[PDB]
Amino acid sequence: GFPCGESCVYIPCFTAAIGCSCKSKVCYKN
Repeated sequence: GFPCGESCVYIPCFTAAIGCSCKSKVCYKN
């Protein structure tokens, strides 16, 4: 629920393969 410092508007969260989750086209981790 807290932004990783990445986005996924156009390009998914590379950090989503770790612990982030694209959420509202921003990467939110928990």
